[PDB]
Order: sequence, then structure tokens, then C-alpha cells
Amino acid sequence: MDVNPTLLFLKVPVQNAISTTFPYTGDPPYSHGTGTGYTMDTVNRTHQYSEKGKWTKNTETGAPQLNPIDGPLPEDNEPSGYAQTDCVLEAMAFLEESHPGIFENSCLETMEIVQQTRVDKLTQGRQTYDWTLNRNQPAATALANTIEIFRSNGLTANESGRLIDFLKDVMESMDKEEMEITTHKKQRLNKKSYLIRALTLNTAIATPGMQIRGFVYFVETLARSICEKLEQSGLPVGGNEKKAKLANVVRKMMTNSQDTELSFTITGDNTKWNENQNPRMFLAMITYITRNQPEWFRNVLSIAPIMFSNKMARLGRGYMFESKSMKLRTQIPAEMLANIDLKYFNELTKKKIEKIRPLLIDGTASLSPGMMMGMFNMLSTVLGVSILNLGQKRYTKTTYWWDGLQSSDDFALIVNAPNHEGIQAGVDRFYRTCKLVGINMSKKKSYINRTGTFEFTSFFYRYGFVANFSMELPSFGVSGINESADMSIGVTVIKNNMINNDLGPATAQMALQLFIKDYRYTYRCHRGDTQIQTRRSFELEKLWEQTRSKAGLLVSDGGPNLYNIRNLHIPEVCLKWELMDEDYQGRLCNPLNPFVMEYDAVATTHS
Amino acid sequence: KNPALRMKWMMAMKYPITADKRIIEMIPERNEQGQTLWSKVMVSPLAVTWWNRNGPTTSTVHYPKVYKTYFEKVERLKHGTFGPVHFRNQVDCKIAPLMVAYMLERELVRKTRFLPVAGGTSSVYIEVLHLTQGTCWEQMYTPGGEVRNDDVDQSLIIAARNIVRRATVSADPLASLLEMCHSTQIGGIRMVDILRQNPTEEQAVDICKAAMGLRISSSFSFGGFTFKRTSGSSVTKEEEVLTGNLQTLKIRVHEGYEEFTMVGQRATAILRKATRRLIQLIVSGRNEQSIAEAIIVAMVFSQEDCMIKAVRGDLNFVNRANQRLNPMHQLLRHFQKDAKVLFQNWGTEPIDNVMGMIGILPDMTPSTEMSLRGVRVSKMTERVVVSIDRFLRVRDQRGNVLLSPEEVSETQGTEKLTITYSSSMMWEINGPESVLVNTYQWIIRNWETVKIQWSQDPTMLYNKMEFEPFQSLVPKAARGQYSGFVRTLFQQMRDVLGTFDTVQIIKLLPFAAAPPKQSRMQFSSLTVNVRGSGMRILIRGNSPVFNYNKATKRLTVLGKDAGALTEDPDEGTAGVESAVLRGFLILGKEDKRYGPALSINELSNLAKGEKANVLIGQGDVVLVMKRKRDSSI
Amino acid sequence: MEDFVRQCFNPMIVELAEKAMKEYGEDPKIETNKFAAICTHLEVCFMYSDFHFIDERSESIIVESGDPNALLKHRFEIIEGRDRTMAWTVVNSICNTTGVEKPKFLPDLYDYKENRFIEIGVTRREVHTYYLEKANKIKSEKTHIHIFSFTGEEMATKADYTLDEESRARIKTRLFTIRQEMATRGLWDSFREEKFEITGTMRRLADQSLPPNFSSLENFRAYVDGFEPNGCIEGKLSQMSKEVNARIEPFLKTTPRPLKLPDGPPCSQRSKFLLMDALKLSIEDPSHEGEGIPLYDAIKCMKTFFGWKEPNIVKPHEKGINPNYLLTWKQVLAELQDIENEEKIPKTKNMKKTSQLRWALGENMAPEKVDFEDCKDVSDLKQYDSDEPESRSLASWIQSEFNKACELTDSSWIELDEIGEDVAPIEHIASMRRNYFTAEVSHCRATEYIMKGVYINTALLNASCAAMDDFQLIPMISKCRTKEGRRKTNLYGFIIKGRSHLRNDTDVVNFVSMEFSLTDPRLEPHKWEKYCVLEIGNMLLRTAVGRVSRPMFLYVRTNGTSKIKMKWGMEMRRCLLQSLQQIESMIEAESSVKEKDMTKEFFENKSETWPIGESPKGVEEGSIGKVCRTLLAKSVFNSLYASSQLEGFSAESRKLLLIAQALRDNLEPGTFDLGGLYEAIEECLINDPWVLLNASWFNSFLAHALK
Repeated sequence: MDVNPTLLFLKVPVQNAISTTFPYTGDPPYSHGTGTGYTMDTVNRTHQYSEKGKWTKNTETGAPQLNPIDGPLPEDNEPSGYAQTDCVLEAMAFLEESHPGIFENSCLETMEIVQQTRVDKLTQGRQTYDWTLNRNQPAATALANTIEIFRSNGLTANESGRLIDFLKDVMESMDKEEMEITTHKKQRLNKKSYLIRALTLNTAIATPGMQIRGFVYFVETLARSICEKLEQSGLPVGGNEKKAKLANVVRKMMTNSQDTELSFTITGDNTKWNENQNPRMFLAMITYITRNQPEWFRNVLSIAPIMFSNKMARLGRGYMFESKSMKLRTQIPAEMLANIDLKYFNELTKKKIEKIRPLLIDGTASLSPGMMMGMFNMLSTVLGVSILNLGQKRYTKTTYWWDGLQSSDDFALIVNAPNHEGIQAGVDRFYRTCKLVGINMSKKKSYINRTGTFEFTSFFYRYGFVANFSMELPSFGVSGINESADMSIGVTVIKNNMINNDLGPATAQMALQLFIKDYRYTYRCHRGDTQIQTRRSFELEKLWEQTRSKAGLLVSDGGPNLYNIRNLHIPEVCLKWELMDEDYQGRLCNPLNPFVMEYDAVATTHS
Repeated sequence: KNPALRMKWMMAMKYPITADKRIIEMIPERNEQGQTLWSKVMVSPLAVTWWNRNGPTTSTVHYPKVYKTYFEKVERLKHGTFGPVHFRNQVDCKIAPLMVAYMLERELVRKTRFLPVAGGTSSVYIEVLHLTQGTCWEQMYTPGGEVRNDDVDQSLIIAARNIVRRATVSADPLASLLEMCHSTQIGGIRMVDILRQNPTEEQAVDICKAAMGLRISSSFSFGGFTFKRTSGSSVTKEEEVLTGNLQTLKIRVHEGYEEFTMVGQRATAILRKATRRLIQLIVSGRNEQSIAEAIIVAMVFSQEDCMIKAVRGDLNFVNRANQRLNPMHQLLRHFQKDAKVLFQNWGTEPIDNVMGMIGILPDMTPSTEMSLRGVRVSKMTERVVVSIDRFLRVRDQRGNVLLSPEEVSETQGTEKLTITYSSSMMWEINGPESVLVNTYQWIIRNWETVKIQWSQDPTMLYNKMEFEPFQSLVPKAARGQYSGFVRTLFQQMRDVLGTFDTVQIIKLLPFAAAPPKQSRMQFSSLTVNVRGSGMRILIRGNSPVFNYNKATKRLTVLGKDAGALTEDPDEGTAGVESAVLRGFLILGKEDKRYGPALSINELSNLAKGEKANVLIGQGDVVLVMKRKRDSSI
Repeated sequence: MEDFVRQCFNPMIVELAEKAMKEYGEDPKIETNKFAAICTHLEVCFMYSDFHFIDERSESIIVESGDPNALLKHRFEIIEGRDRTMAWTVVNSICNTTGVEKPKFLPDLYDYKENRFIEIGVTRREVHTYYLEKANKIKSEKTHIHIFSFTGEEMATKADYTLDEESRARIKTRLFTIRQEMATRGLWDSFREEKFEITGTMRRLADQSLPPNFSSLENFRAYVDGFEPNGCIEGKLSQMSKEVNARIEPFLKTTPRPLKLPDGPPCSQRSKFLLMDALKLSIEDPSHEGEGIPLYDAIKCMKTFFGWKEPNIVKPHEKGINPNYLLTWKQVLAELQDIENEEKIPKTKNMKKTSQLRWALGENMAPEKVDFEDCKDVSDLKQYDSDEPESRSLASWIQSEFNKACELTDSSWIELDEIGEDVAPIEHIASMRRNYFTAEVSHCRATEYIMKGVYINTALLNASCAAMDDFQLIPMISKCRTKEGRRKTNLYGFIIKGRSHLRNDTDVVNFVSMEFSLTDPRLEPHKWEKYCVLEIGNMLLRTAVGRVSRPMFLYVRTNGTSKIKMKWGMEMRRCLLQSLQQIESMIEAESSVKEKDMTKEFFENKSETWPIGESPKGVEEGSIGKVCRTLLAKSVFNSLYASSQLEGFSAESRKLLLIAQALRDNLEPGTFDLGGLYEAIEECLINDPWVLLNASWFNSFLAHALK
């Protein structure tokens, strides 16, 4: 025999054994795509998809800017960013018409959110770009540095603590004629230099600075409030709830799809999603959502697209040149790409550098034409849902009508029609109506098959059964805080992982076994019976001898584990209560210790 | 950061923990073995266990109040009540406010939750969501609320249910049930005594009572509901009927105007019948599904023509132990699996306004103008001698089955008082950590007969049923290879006159109750699986699973006690041990004259009659002599 | 402050209030009044909704016993405690079911009797002022506003109190109790337009960020505010070229095409330790556990072999340093001899830093860093990895590797710990599945690779952290429990670490790996491109005719790894969990379709088989005991041979696999661009042996499935 695991699919349907095809459960030990090359390539691609736009020069920043909106209509089945403002506005007007009051209610809720949110909410995030250091630092450090520099320059409204006051301070800073940055070094940035520093993204392959994040948060809050009311959207939800939507849509399109009405599902994927969405269009739709609203609300919500459309991008670390005849390894920083002779590089990199050189200003590269991944993730979904809403059979005025699900570059479209020509026309109307708004369907990553089976953001649906493989197995190891906290965390991980990320009972039990093994091997607390000889064994042995109710000992006191599925939500010290010896209870939980969702646990001598 | 590796490295170092500066005033500076506990403050982890071992005791009676939430959760779980695991296939205006409420709730479940789920939304259920529901299954689970404080009737019901559910699968149901009931005891009191005294009306308890010949109620149990007759009387015609798939069935049809009060666990009903027709039925339930199942059972019991032709599948059902059940139960189970066809084909007709009784749901949700036939939702005792059949089917003088092992619920409760199931065939109900204890206790309590049969008729002793549960624990892959090995050893205790150790027999006997397989391996430890962990029983020595204390002459199995052992007069005294190696006799202690010790893998190269030393166990060496005569079963 | 509201209210309200605080970014510790107000509002809403149920056409029920009833339903639908998206779903369902204007904001309740949404409030502020403020904020008729007060004052629109007087009295008593307790604690008395302009640089950037035609943000906003759908999509769809279309190419049984694997010299071995060509110098029953000192077992094992001969190079590296690979072994032997002569085991042997180790480790080959200014003229400078995707064709050695990795062994490599009792039936099913799996995979060579990798990476990371500037000799030990119950201590070879000043977790720590083995290099010289294979001994092996002497080889190579790789290898024990998840999902799908627990028809049924092989007879079917190991070996090899090509291929071939599944199911699959999909799949196949083998498996599948 020659073992061929793929041949297993000859017996079990693919969606049943789909887990076989996912190689890793964890972050691989390699970096897939990053560095100066993959950033310059992205810039060049974003500009290429909009090459037939209008070129201008930004008065303040002083960098070339490409404006494809209302550009020539596409002529071939290739990506194009030439979004049409009329088409997008009409689509959003129709979305409002089909869901009356959605925009008004969302705007009111977001407006209430704006006047309360504290600046602290801006530190609960991920790595952020420090305009004061040209580096990346965690959110809290970036916010603290920005606030310190703002105070040193006279801007102090952020002391109020509201995020909107911090935004007002940011806008005032954008108007100052010179910003003084004193680091634990004395430097002064003129208006243009600071403006560039605040309109830059470093290397989701890019993280926005601190000025942008404030407005991005509010824009995405409005986007989330809009999405929560759209059944088509599937971004704001997760876990079991998402599994409902899939079924729901298949039920909507198959209620009476039996009178010869052929139904077909397109499992799709939008090509170059981030490199075609135009921040100018996001402004064009935010100005529509925030209609007949207080001018301050529109002004605050319109400043994220305005800052993106002028955004610059830092290329990256740079290149590394190796001379194998001299055994030399030198590095070229990205800032020197504007003058270095184009002979060292290979042909493809040489072409990339040549194409990007005209856009290089102050070491960055203007990236007006398109958005970058990770930002405006929930506002893009609204455009997609609006497109999906244009197949309601009252907006097509024909016999074919589509309606499906979309989650920001992942969609499934159901195209009920009365015959195959109807299906082939309802797919073309979607692929064409969806090009006018700058969304490019990927023809090499999609497929259409009769309804009853498809894939949507790794939720494989087959004849009513949904397999959820979107999220990965969490690390089932000791947290590393202390003996008491680790048991509480590790067990809770398995519990809430079973609840949210569908995890089998048997695999849950084996994960618990592996966790107990790691726990006992970190803190030397093997079972009393077990003969492992560590430095802590002797004390654990004697304690085993003198305890009559050996079952009540904590797992950290050389006792027996008692955790199965039914009791993963109960803390150890409260699970093993009736089983403890009264003297042992007193000794463990004595307030005279010389020693003493997260970590929900009881305090004992172990802490 | 990677805090896990940091914590491992810290725990590696001595004195990693930071403690108060008063530790010297409380804990010593060195333990009984001289291992230092603290320095300068910095304390080794050994102090954290020294405090728990020898430290200032304190009263902790207040913690259940300080942490009342956690202990409330623990108490809710401890009194839990598990049902069966259900594997579910995922396949202006009038509008009265009550209709609004139904329509709404029925609409939310559609777009709110994916898995159908029966019911439960309060936090008492949400807290155990990781257990109740999964990808494609449900784990029906009644929370451990406060329901009475019997503490004796509950334990009796649990014991009776366990006995019936274990006997229904045995070779002879009635004999096994009588054996188990005559041996089990709850709260010290023997089970038969409480059975005689208790008046409880549980299905399993009533079956057990009928087994003893005691008198039980005349009520008729069916589909989990008790149809207490209230008026009328008739005869069973024992006729035949044909189904939708054209499968003839031999049923017992009734007649006459009969009034039946259907009591249940979570619903009640009043039914009138006359010759296979539902004249008038009233219901009063708790949940929508409770009422749904109540009417399903009532209609199945009505034996109506429309009900019978409503079948849309194969009426083939299997009881545990591969039995076919009865046609009435077949229909009930089929119509419990599927509901819509039965209800829609049952027929509908208009209602007349009556006090406090809404019309049934024709489907899904109730209605106030049209209801299914003669069914209306609403609100608001003698002993007859019986006889049990072989398949625990209680019957009356009329011959109509009253209680059967299918009426007993699957509700696996938790015993309140301590229930001891003395007898085999039930040591599996308790944890697998108890099967070993009970097996060894049984082997000891019957030591004389076991010894006689071992020395006379070993094969019948090996093929004994009392060792079957033990065979569940032993790994399947090596289940047989052990037997052969052990069997061979025992033969070498019957051939080599003078060698006889009781402890070895009582230790290795249960391992020799499987079809033997021959191999050339010299086992050092026989492994057995308990609670997912593979413990070992050493062939020569003491193990946590089996420790024999010579001083007190007592056997300890997994910490618990097994009993005491006497000494056979034939017990060998020369020290020669024969059942420790496949073809060798351990002639005594280390003998440096014969040379350095040989690993147990090398002694297989010794020729007949050769003698050498071998490392036979933990830092131990013994002299072994190869047997010239080779013995094998 | 922080204690009362915590204690007097049930926890659920506490978590709800904290969730609201996180929503607004607020912290419970920083503030008191907002938390107290939120908890009070939540409790008031719940006690209003928990008032009582409905009945048949009479409503206004006042029953409170605890027995649910079908015809008795809650009169008030909770909305405050419901999730945002789900709350909007509920309110939309209300509006669709019965005609009532959608409230601008999320209300608190939906009393069914009056069919009117109910918004409730409670605050110390003057009742009339609060009611007017709420009427202004929640500005809509056909709704209801109900305002309470701690002082004992209530109000509602139209003076039409919905519920009964007794329940209102209960609410007032609860409020009075709260206020009185708070006042007795010094808490009660503690409780007592927007402008944003775009000007200057932001105005000039907003006017510069519009659609081409427009000039100023004011003009753009004026246009947008006056937009009305006039059929703009229709005209532009009419004007757009007909070539912009997605024609559905049919996908038939003949369309599928075998993938095109690369062409070139055969692929070479890439792992970090010999997988199947591994030989162990194991000792039985080392003597009591306790993680025996690795360097003591590494000597007690090498004392078990007496066939050491003069090392001889049988296969050179052919682009490397052979003599210094030989001398590193001849120095390891000497160092191990010195440990024996010394008293007590050092517990860590730092190797003498000599030219042999420096060169073998590559420390003397690494290029020196130079600033670009100095090396401008050097003509050999080129972008690193300028072009080296050398394509290498598939070889059979990887298939043999997997074949041997799917086989049983005579040992027990994974010894898991215990679990609590199994009470719930679902617990019984889970335990049955887990026990069957662990029995089928405990004895297996995939588990041997898992544990060997875990041990090696752990002992390498620990030494790389502790001793950062020493060449520390590291044995490659593993421990198993033989089928007879006696523990062993296998030694596979040695690892010599190099300088390990790892600051960022991507710096490489070059190390020399020297494995023992019996597999002659000359049989597959193309598989050992990266190794320098020696001949170190002559081992006697039990052949059929007598006992034959066969050579014992040592495989030497200068490898390198970083903290990320070490951490990814130390967790290889997750391969068991991944494989168990795969098997259990396979069981769960079948059970769901079959409406019963298929845990038995899978594991205990000697007839069931799955096609997982291919022999000259045809497709070969194994038993569940072979699937459990095949999937485990597949996962272990995904972890060992992890690469970007593997991820790309697995992502891109799953779409083709699903199209094939749709075809086999007769769903009339159709693709918009299949050539692009095939090109994407074949772009990943370059030189990775594992991905090439996977592509070959895919070809074989397609061939058998669509035939």
C-alpha cells in the first residue's frame, strides 16, 4: 500500500472531512508576505488599477494624487477602481428605501456614542505608528506620547478626557505652523513635515498613526451600527450566530423555489478588495448617510476618508544586498530608494522601483487611489450589502433576482431564476452592477453550483450542516501567572472555546488532558501516587499520606484532577470543597498566609 | 514575552516565590528531610505545600457565603439531572396580543439561533451552554433546583431505574433484576425492606415491586404518561391494521366509552375514547413542546385510522439488547421522531368559545377559531396483583401490559444517600476506578472456592463472568497477550510443587479471563485504563492500583480497602517464586557468585538449567533459574 | 460606592453595566454614579418585565408561582438586556408582525397588551424635567414613556400607567430601599450644542478630496443632499461594454486536468532530524523517573554499543565542509570520554570552541555586515534572494517517509493524564471517542516524531536561552514505554548549539545535528543533498540466516533555527488534538445526517473501511485504526514540513476539491475561470517535497474520483 489521505474523499463528502485540508492550527513559523518589495508592489498595483484617473498635486502635502472616481467605464474583465459616484449614491439610496430609517437611527446612536466615549477607548487596540518616533509602539504608549507632545505645544483640550476633544486637539495640531517633539532629543517639524508624519501608514500590512485612529473609530462605529440592522451582512457577528445567517439565506431563496425556478449559489471572493475601494467614495457615502444631521456630526465623520484619500505610505525596512564573492551583507534603507542606482536589484524589483519613484515624497509614497487592509472593514461591508440589495426583484424589474451574504471580501450569492439563461443573466447583472462601485469579483477563486452547498468565510454549508473552521485552536498551555490562576484560565479557555469556536467533546477532553500534563510539569505537582521525583515530591508525598480524603486535594497539591466537560465552569477550590479535609481547608484558605472572564477563581495559599 | 516559558524557568529555580517577611515566625527553615524552604523574602515552592501540610488551622465556614455565586453553581451542578443525548439533523389590526407573543417567539428562534434546541434561556441554562448544546447534538439537562427533600425516595428511584436498565440487557432479565434488588442497599437499609415499605409510584420501582410479587397500582403506563382509568370499561379485540408503507401490525384495539386521566411529568390531560376515536381531549401543559408530545402520545394511544395511515416510514425500532419492542411503542417512537405529517393529517375543525380553553395549534402556534379534532388546550389509587414475564413486562389478569422497561425514563440522576450495589453485573455503574476495587473484593470474599477451582478446574474459573467488567478496562490490543502470559505463570504454580503465593493469584487472576494468545514477551507491568489514564500493576511488587501490606495483611486497591488475606497451608516457604517469569523460577535473593545481573531482555538467551541474576524490578536483583520442563496451557 | 451596587444587585446586571462601560470606554473603578444608574435602570427594567404573564384574551395576569404554562406568556419583551444586533432583529420582527412605527432608539419593553413600545427611566433628577428631556430625546408619538423617582414620584405619558398599582408600589419600595441604604452609607447625596469645525489645513484637504468634477466640500455636500435616484445604474450598465461579463463555463467529468508538477533534479530532505532513517541506542528501565539528566542517559546509552569504528566519509556534502564535520564527531566522542573520566556528570557539557566547531557551525562562513557606502563598488552586490526558485521534481522518498510515518510501533510514546468521572451521556460518548483514538495513535511513529521534536526543541531552546555564548552539546533523547511495561531511554544522536544571542525571535542559532542511522546513503544520494554522511560503526543485526554485520552511519548537517521555529516545534503535541478534531468532525457529520450516535459504527465495526491507499490492485481500503493514524501523520508532516507553498496550495486546491465534490453530487458546478485556478494551484509547487507529494495525491484523487 501507498497511503493517500486525499483518497479518503472517495467515501466521505469533502465538506464532512474538510478539516483535513487545513494544514495549520496556529501561526506558522514563517513570514509570508512583507517588506519593502510587497509594499511597493501594492502601491504600484493600486495605482495601475486606476491609471486612467485624474492626476493632481496636493497643495499641502505636495505629492501626486490619482482620482479615478467617475473615470472611464471598464472595458475588460480586469480589476478597475473607477467607481461611479452616481451609482454608489443610487445604491445607497435604494438601500435606505428598502430599510427605512436605518441611516437615521444609526446616526442617532453613533451621535450618542460620540459625546461619551473616553480617550481611554483609543488605547484598547493593537500596534500603532508613533508620529513622534517614526516607529511602531503599543496603543497605550502611542497615545501617551501624543498627549504629552500635544500638551507641550499648548493643545490641552484632551484633558477633558472625551475622545472628541482629543480629535479637536488633533485638528488644531494640523493647523500649527511648527510642532516641537522633545523625546525622553530636541526636534522641530514644520507644518508640511508634521502633516506628512500624521498622514502616513507604517508596515493587515499597515497600521495608522494616532491622529487617524480617532476618526476611524467613530466611522467604524457608525458602520457597525448600520451593519447590525442588515441581515445580509455577516461581519459584526461570529460563532453560532453566524451559522444561523447561512441557513437563513438558503431558506429565504428556497421557500418556494420548486416551481422549476432553478437556484444557483456562487461561492465568491472579491479580487484586490482593498486596492479598489476609494476613500473618496467612502466620503461620498458618509455624506449620504449623515444627511439632515448636525453639521458637527457630519464634520467629525467625514474626516477619516479625507485623511485616507491624502494618506502616504512608508515603504518598509528596505532591501538587503549580498555579495557572495566578497562575503558581504549590507542593507539599504527604504529612504534611499529615491536615488540609489538601479543596477543592484533584479529585473522585477527594478521595474517596481522605477514605477514607484515618481510617487516618492519625503521617503514615503502617496497612496491616494485605494484603501489599505484592516481599516474601514465594516464600512466596506455596507457597500457590498447595498449591492446585494439591488437584486430584490423590485430593483431588477425582471425574472431573475439575486440575494445573498457578504462579509467584506467574502460572499455567497443565490441567483434564483426560471431557467439557465436566467441564471447566466442574473450573474452578469451582479458582476456588472458590482463593477460600477469599484468592487471586483474574482473569477479565479469563485464557482457556481446548484443551491444546497457552498462556503462563506470558512463556514462550509452542506444540505443544512454548517462546519465552522474560521478560527483556530487556542493555545492549551499554562498561562504562567501562578498555580491558582493558571488552572482557572486554562479550563476557562477550553469552555469558552467549546461554546464559541465549535470544539468536539472528545477533543475538548484531550485538550484538558494535555493542559493538565503541562500544568503538572511546570509547577512540580504530580499526583501523589505517581513516582516522579522532583524537588517538590517529598512534601507532596507526605501531604498525600496524611489526607484521608485524597480526592479533595487540589491539582496543585498533588491531588487528582476532577475536571470533565460538565464542570468546566466551576473553580477548582469550589469543585473540590465537600471532598477536602476540614483541617486541609483551614490550612489552604487561612487568611494568615505568608504567600498571598479572566482568572475567575477563589483565593488560596497558591497565589 | 511568552509568560509560559518564563514561569517554567522560574519554577525551575530554587526560591522563586516572594513571600512576606514574617515567614520565619511561622514556617521552619528546613523540613524533615533537610530541604531548605526559604532564604534571604524568597521562598521555594516547597513552602506552599508545607503550609498546606502543617500550618495554622482556621475555621472556613464563611467561604460558602463570601463566594456564594460559585458554590451556588456547584450545588446546581451537583443536583443536576441529565437526560438523553439527542443527535439532531440540521436539515389598525386584530392580531391579538397572545398571537403576537407566539408568532414573535417562533420567529426569533428561526433567525436568532441556528441549532433547533428544545428550550432554555435563563442564566441557569446559559452557564452550562458548553454542555447543553454542540455542533449537531443536545444534552437535555434539568438544572439542580430545589425539588423536595426526600433523600430516600429519590435514591430508591435512581436505584430501581439503574437495576431495570441493567437487567433489560442481561441474558435473563427477571433473574438478574431479582439478584440485583436482593443485594443492593440504600442508606444502609436493604433495598427489599424499603421496597416493601415505600409507597412510591415510579415506573422502575413498581416493576421491581412486581418482581417481588408485591402489589402495585393498576394504572397503565405508556409513553411516559400514566393513564389512570376514571370511568368506563371494555375489552381488547387483538386485531390487525395496515400502515402507509403497507406493513401489517397486530395491535390490541379497545372499545367502549372510556375516561382516561393522563398524568405526566410536565403535562396533564383528560381523554375520552370509544372504539378507536378521540371523542374529547383536554390538555394542560407547561411548555409548547410538552403539550405537543402529550397530544402525540394521546393520538398514538387513540389507535385512530388517520393516525395509523399517517405513518410515512419503516416501523422498525430496536430496543437495547436488540429487541423489536411492540407495535404501539413502534408507532409512538416513529411519531415522536416526526410530527408535522401526523398533525396535518389528523384533521382540523372549528371551535366553540369555552371558559379558559384555547384551541390547539393546528401547527406551530395556537389558534382561537379552528383546532385539531376534539383536542383543546386548557388550564387548571388501588392495588391489583400482577405477573412479570421474562422481558420484565408487567401484566394484569386481563393480560394488558402495564409497565415495561420502555416506560422507565433515561433521566440519570445523582443519588442523594449512598447506594451500594453489592453484586456483579453492576460494578460498571460506578466509576471505572471502582471496578478494580469491587473485582478484587469479590475475588477475596470467595477465596476458598476460587482456590479450589483454580487448583482443580482452572479453565472454568478463567471463563467466569464476574471478571468481564475488569476486562473492559484492560487495553484491547494487548488484552489477550496478557492472558496467555498470566495463564502460563499459573500453570508453573501448579507444576512446580511447593510454590504457591495467594497474593500473586489474587493479583493476576482477573487478567486471565480473555481468549489467551501466546507470545515470547516477559511482561513487567500489566496496564489498565481508569478515567483516561493507564495505570500499571507490577507483576512482582506493589503498585498504587494494588498494594499488599504484610504487616496488617491487608489489600489496598487505588487507595480504598479490599480486605484481609490469610495464608494457605500449601504456601511455599523456600522463597521460590514461579509466577513472575514465563519460564523461570526466582530461586532467591542476589547471588554475586553467578556473575553480574542480566537485563530481562537478555535472559531469553539462557539455556535450560542455566542460572543467572537479573534486574527484575526497581533497583532490585534476584537469582533466576530456567526451567528445564516447559509448561503451557 | 463600588461595593453596594455590586452587592445589592444580582451579578447579571453587574456584568451588563460593565459591558456598557466598556462600550463607552468607561471603567467601573473610576466612576460610581454612572454604574449605579445603569444598574438601577437594568434592575427596574427587569422587575417591570418580570411583572407577570398573559392569558387567553383577558391578560393582566398577576400569577407568580414558578410553573411555566403554554397559554401564559410574558407580557413584556425585554430589550434592554438583549444584544444590540439581536435587539434590532427583535424590534424589526415586532414592526413587521404588527404595524407600529419603528422607534428611533431601542426601547426598553414591548408590552403586548397595549402593543406600544415602552421606554422606562429612573434618576434622582426632578421627575418632570427628566420626563420632558426624554420626550425631547426620544421624539415620537404612539409610544410610551414611564419615569420613576427615588423620592417616590412617578409619571407617564397620558397618565396611563400600564401595570397594576401593587407592582408600582413594589418598584417604589425597591427604590426607597436603595436610596435609604445609600444615604446611610454616605452615597445618596454624592450623585448630584457640540462644536466641531473643519478649517485651515483640513478644509483645504477636504476640498482636495472629492470626486473629480467637484471643487469644494460645500458644493459636494449640497449635491449629495439633493440626490434622488433617477436610474443612474441603468444608463451606465447600458453604456458599459458587453465584454464585461462573467460567463459560467460548465464543469464536466472531462474538464478536470491533472496538475503539472515541476521539472528538475529530485527534491531533497529538509526536516530538522532524520524521520525514518533513524537509529536509537536505547537502554531499558533507566531507573526511576524524574526527567533523568540528559547527559547521563546520553552516556549510559552510548555504553550500550561496542561496534565503534574509525569514522569514514561515505557521502560528502559536495558544497560544504566535510573534514570539519568528521572532526566534530571525533571531538564529541572525546568530550564524552572526558565526562566519563571526571567525577559526577557536569549536567551540561560546553564543547571546546575550536576551528572544527566554528566552521561546521558556519560561524566562520557567515558574511560580515558592511554599510552600503563602503561596498558600493563591489560588482557582486545583488538583492538578497534575487532569483532562486529552483524547481525540483517529486521523488519517492517522501512517499516512503509518509508510509513509514503511518505505521504502528512497539512502544507507547504518549502518556496522557487522567480526567474526572464521566457522568453525562455526552461525557460518555466523548470519552469513548477519545479512548478509541488514543488507543489507535498512542503506539505509532507519528507520535514518535511528535515527542522527539518536542524533546529536541525544548532542550535546544532552554540551552539557547541559558547558555548564550557556549557550544553546548545537546543529546537527542526520547522516552517510551515498551509494550512490556518497561520504560526506555532512546538516544538518536547529538546536537551542538552555537552562539545564541537571540534578541528578536527570528534570529537563527546555527547548530550541528549528527544522527545515527542504518540507511546507506548511496541508495538515494539525491535525498541527502544537505547532509555529510559518515560511517561510524558495525552493528550486528538478526537476519534470517544467522546474524549479519551491517554498517552504522552518522548523518551530519549544519542546520539553523530561531525562537519562533523552536516554539512552533515545542507545541507539536497539538497535532494529536488537530487529528482528533478531524476524526470527530467526520463522526459528527455522519451522525447528524444519520440522526444517531455513529461513534460505534466507526470505531467498533470490523467491516467498515475507508479508501486511503493505492496498490497495483487498485485503491486500497483501511480500517478506522488506519485513518486515525493517517490523519495524525498528515498533520505531523504539515507541522514538520511547514512552508508558505504548503499554505498556498492547501488554500487554492480546496476550491478545486469542492468543485469536484459538487460535480460528484450532481449540482451542475460551473466555474468562471478555471485556468486561473489551476495556475494559482501550480504556482505553489516549486521545490517543497511535501507540497509536491500533496499535488501528486491530488492528481491521483481526481483520477480515481472522476473516472
